[PDB]
Amino acid sequence: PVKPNYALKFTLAGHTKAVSSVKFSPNGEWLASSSADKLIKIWGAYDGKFEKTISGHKLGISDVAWSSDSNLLVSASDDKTLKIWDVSSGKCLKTLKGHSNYVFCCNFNPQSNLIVSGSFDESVRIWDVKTGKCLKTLPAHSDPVSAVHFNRDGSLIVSSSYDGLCRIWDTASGQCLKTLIDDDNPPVSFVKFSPNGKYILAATLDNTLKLWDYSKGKCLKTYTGHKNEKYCIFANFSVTGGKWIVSGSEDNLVYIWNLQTKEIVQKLQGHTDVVISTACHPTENIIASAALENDKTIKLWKSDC
Amino acid sequence: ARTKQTARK
Repeated sequence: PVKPNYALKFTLAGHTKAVSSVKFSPNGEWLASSSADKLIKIWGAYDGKFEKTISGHKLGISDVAWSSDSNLLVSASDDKTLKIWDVSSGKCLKTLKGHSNYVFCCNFNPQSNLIVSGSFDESVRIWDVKTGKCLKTLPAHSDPVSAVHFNRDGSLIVSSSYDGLCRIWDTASGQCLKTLIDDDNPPVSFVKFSPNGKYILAATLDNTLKLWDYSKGKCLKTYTGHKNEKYCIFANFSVTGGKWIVSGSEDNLVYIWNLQTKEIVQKLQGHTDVVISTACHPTENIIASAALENDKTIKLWKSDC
Repeated sequence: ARTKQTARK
C-alpha cells in the first residue's frame, strides 16, 4: 500500500484534564486511557463506547499498560506509586511503593509476571506482579526517565531519559548492556523496541524520531517533519497493514511515516491540542490518539491498509 | 507530569 487512509470514527470525551496515555488491550477489545485528572477510563475499541472509570491514585497519571491477559492494568502516577488494577472489577489489587518522585512510565513483560517503571527519581524499577514487591532498582539515568519497554521475550529493557541517553538492560541481572549516545545530546523523550526486538525507536526533543540497531550502535532511519520539542509523546510501529511509524505532534496532528522510505504518508487532523499519545490496534488498522488540556479527548481512526 | 513540559531544550 502506497499510503494509509485513516479516517475519524469516534471522539471519546470524559476526562476532565489533559489525557496522558492510551493503550489497546492485547486482545483488541478495549482501549484504556490515563489522565492528569487522576483517572483511568476504559472504552470499547470498536464502538468507542465508554465502559468504566477506575479511580484511586492521589495525583495525575502519566501512563497505563495492559497484562497479556487483557484484564490486569498497571498505572504510573505523580503520587510516586504504581497501582495494579483488575479491570473487570475496577479494583486496585496492589500499590507498588518505592519510587521517591513521579512515576512517569510503565509496562508489563510479555510473561506478565513483571512490571518495569521509570521515574523522575532517575531510576528504573522492576516489580513482581504477584507480590507487589520491588525486585530491582536500577540506577539507570541522571535525569527523569521518560520511557521503559520490554523486548519481545522480556529478556531486555530499554530506557530513555532527559539525560540524553538510551540504555539497554538485561532484565534478569539488571546489568546495562548498551548505552546509545548522540554527540549533541538532545533529551530523549520516548523509546520502545520494534515488534521483532531487533531495533529501538527513540524520540528526541529536536523534532526527530530515530530507528536504531542498538547492538551495532547504528542509526538506520530518521523520521522528521513533525513538532516535538516539549513533551514526551508516544510513538509506535504500525504492522497490521502497511509498515508505518506513528506519532503524535505538538502541532495537534497525528503523523504517519513510511517505515522504510521515511516519507510522511498521512497527517490526521482533528485534535485541538498537542497529541501526546497514539496507539496502534493489535490486529486491525485502527489508531487511537489523545490530546492535552485544550482538547481532553481520545480519537479513534480506521484505515483500509 | 506527562501533560506538562518538564524538559530542558
